[PDB]
Amino acid sequence: GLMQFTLPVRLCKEIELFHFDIGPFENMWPGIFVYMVHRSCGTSCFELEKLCRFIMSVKKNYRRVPYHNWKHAVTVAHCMYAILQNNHTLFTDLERKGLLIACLCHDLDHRGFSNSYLQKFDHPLAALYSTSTMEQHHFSQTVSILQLEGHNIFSTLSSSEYEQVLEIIRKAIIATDLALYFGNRKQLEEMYQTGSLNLNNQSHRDRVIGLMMTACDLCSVTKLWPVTKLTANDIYAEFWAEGDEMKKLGIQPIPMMDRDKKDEVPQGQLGFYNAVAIPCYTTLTQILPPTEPLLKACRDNLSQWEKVIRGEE
Ligand SMILES: O=C1NCCc2c1[nH]c1c(Cl)ccc(Cl)c21
Ligand SMILES: [Mg+2]
Ligand SMILES: [Zn+2]
Repeated sequence: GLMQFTLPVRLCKEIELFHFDIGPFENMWPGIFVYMVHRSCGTSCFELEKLCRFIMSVKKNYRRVPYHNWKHAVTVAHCMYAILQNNHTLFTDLERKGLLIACLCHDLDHRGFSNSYLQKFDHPLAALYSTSTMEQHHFSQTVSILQLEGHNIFSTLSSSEYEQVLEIIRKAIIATDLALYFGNRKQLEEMYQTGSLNLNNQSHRDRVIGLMMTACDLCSVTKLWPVTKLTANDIYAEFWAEGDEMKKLGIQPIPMMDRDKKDEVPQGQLGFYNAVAIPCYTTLTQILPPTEPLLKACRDNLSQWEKVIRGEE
């Protein structure tokens, strides 16, 4: 009850900032996560014994892949924490509870491969879930871990609050399917500009929480350049492995994913920043003005990728 988590002074200050890096000490990540829940939600939101049992089961079900790993899970949860803290009054108790947990669980049991590689491989998961293949699996894994004895962190909620929170988590996890992001952002763009966007409209909330999930999921492009550059390495290690496996299926991969065409990465990064990241953080800042530091940092990093192409580094 009276057991606060505290952080060292540097972490205590820096964790409030969008561009915080959770650092290389794995064993500190669970406490960083609990710290964020206790300040986003309250020291009352979860039975600490259950939360901790939940966190360690979630951690175990992330695999040892270069990018889609436990560190990504906590990095994306930290970004959602920063958005929630900078937008205190815009979200319900249930939404704050649900979204931090959604972020932690959003890539559960990721194998390092796209929905697209699953479909071409003819993976069992692609027969069970025709679209948002991995994202329907990640939600499935979340529910499975919630149903382990001692793991139902939501136990104290009413029957209908419970159904509300699991529906907040399903929509939020599904929304991390980047194929759904494009339409979701275009719809949010029109709604903001025609002035129809209404946060009391549940279907409008859903859209806005989806964009937040995309913004947190991509938050690697909003870090200080040295963090962004080294995380890009990790994402490309997965992309190249997947490119290799495409070749093994007798399919030339897009040059982005082909490890023989590493020279083309920077232009690929430019495209991704221009087509995905900048529009994502632009639309998010229009709707949630205090999220502007994410846009600014993303623009700084776009500028850094332009220097990479030019050969200035
Ligand atoms: O720079 C990146 N950081 C993490 C996220 C990310 C980055 N580059 C990407 C490309 Cl080219 C495609 C799809 C994603 Cl999710 C990408
Ligand atoms: Mg994912
Ligand atoms: Zn992710």
